[PDB]
Amino acid sequence: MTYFYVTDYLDVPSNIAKIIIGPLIFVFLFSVVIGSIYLFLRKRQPDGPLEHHHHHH
Repeated sequence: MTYFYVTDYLDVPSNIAKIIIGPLIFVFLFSVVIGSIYLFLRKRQPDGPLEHHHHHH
């Protein structure tokens, strides 16, 4: 009755569909955080070496 296992190699349950997209859902959650977080990333201008480097005033 080992054939069962041998047949498991020729069958991909929906579990692969959750293990396939699931991993991405994680990446999407990471991007979503950096997104709302990015907002605060604009609450500080690049006071790098000397300012100016512009034209208008």
